[PDB]
Amino acid sequence: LSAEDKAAVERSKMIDRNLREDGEKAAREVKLLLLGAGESGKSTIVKQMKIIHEAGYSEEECKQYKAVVYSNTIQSIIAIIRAMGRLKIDFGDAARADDARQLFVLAGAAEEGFMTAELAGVIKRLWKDSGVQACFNRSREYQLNDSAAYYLNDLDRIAQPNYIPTQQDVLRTRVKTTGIVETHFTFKDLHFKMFDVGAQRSERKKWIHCFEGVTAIIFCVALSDYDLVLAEDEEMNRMHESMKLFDSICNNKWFTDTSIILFLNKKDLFEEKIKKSPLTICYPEYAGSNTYEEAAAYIQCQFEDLNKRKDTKEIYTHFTCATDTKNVQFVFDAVTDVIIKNNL
Amino acid sequence: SIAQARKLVEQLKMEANIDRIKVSKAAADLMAYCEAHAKEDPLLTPVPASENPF
Amino acid sequence: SELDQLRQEAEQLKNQIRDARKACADATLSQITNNIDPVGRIQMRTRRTLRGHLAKIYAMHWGTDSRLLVSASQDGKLIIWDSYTTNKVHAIPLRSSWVMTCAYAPSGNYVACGGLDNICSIYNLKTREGNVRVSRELAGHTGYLSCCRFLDDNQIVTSSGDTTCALWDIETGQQTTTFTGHTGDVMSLSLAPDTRLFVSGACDASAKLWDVREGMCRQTFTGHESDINAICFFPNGNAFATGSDDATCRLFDLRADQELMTYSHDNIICGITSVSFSKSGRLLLAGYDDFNCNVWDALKADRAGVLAGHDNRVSCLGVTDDGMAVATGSWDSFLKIWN
Ligand SMILES: Nc1nc2c(ncn2[C@@H]2O[C@H](COP(=O)(O)OP(=O)(O)O)[C@@H](O)[C@H]2O)c(=O)[nH]1
Repeated sequence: LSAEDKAAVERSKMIDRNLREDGEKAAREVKLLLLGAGESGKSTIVKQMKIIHEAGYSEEECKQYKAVVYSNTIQSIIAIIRAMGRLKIDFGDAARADDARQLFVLAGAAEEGFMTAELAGVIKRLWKDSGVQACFNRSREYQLNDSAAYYLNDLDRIAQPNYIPTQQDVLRTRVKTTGIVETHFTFKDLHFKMFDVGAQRSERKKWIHCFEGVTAIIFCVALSDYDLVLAEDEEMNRMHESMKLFDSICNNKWFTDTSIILFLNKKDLFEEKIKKSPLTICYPEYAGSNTYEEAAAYIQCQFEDLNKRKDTKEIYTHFTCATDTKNVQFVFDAVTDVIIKNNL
Repeated sequence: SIAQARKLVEQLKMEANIDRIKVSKAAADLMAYCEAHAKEDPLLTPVPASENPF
Repeated sequence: SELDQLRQEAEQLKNQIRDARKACADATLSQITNNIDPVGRIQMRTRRTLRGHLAKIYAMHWGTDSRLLVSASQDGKLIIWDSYTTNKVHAIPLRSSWVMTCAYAPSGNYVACGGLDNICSIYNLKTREGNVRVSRELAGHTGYLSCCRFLDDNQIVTSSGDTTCALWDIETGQQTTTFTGHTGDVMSLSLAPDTRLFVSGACDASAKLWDVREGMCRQTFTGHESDINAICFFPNGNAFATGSDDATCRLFDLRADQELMTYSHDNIICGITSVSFSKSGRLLLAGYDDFNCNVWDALKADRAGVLAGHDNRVSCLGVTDDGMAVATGSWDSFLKIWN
């Protein structure tokens, strides 16, 4: 009692010091939690924040996506090819059936992406084919990667021996992550914290409350999903699932004091798709003219309406194209202002 | 299928073929263990509040 | 056809298990205990309050010395405390603050934690060079780490939202064994007194006994109408308690392969987040969503009392090895030592 064990007392005090300083720094940082169905753009927005507000991607970090780019590329061509069977589509040139077989022979199991002089041509031959192209257009009738055409068209650049992924390539990569992803960034004076639980394949109900009191949630919606279904339930329209999810997160008791921000993402895909396909596949009671302006507005009004505390919380919708760094910059920079103003 | 079924079977066998006991025996033992250590439980037995631990 | 043999064989097996349990149901724990001197209602008071965390605390684990303890909060720190003096022996800066669990090793050399990162991080407290930095990161899980327990400095078991548990070799960082079976998030796990086997609670409302060395599930306990968030072994190792979202706690006997008792009370319909046994196994302490920790008579099934002193929910519980104290962590950021 009353002695030199007090050396622990001064150390404990040192720790409190560190905790306290570290703690002060934590009340003036902005925390954003990204949500929404898979393939909605969450991963992309996260990466954008690093290209815009932090180092962006370095030749090294970019070369580390070389494998994922090759995998997505191969995965895409295979998915389209397979899709021709289901939908019964012939090859424009019959000699492609060989390349199709060769594609699977070469493109072996998971190791990384291969990309060889031979696989490159096989793929280049297939993508280019009128039949493959015909099926690619009917990509609404099967699960297909968003960045398929992106990577396939640029196959000549990608398949090169001295290839290094561009940041765009990186932005377009679909690497499915299970561990929560976080990216910190300093911007407009304050510090930011963006979290993407991503594919945290666990019941949401168990970790959702972990984000109670986040400054704001950025809820991504893939507008291009209106004419898509669920390859498991069939009848379940993907746009509908996203809405149920939104309804769940918007009015969620844990987010009562959180700013909800919809990102009606993939507007660029939506714009071209709306020309071909009707919104009525998603919303059969839609009597509006099937144009971007009106249909994009109808969709925005459908999600914002899910809000039950319409009198208490404002839903700050924005139409994005997550792969466009400029668009994201501006939109985020507009999100940052509402946030600043709205709360802080 | 035949493989998964078999995988299941061998597990059900594992769960199935074991040395079960009746509840009265199992229960008695619990009362037993407890009553045996009831005094050694500081949360049951308010240890001489003077300066011990807290 | 051949699939029928298996199918038919599968069906009968479940029933023998069914009927086998049924057959042993010759009496109830309550019946045989109905004639015991009730615990009465014992009062506990906060002896120590540990402040230092900012965010919600999600877990805490007492050191085998019944004196030093670890607590994990989503403020990004694992603080190791001196329960007696309240001095902070440590504060470990976590590479990821989405921490759901922490585990103090039996030896006192290491400590662990993990969470939304799906990683179990092993921190060596004895880093002679000075302080602490991650020594090992156990990656394999594809869902959050819900609980982890070291068997000893050389091995640690982990439960996960990915529906599996796992045994790992710290020294090498390799996943030694994967305990598949649960069809829902495994939220909790408990090491049997000897570190021979362990039980795990999950969102499929079922517990499971696993042989660590065999990496196989021996038994499977059902009865809970909802997720199991906490699980704890009866001090003797022949029984365990489960805490569930369904507002109840349940004692299951291993040898009688079935539930023996249910601890619940009308006017308590919030979930339990943690369960711990008193050193003798008489009291069952369960941390509740309503900021309170309820103490039940493990034999009679009545509420022996209630520990109230937290402003947000009680997220983690812990009774010292020497049974001298109880620790209750909370979303309010404070920890309390009760006696
Ligand atoms: N064309 C286009 N591609 C996008 C857009 N947003 C994301 N992507 C791509 O669509 C796919 C899914 O995006 P991702 O960020 O993986 O979604 P997450 O599953 O929520 O993370 C990826 O190929 C993205 O690069 C968008 O607005 N337009």
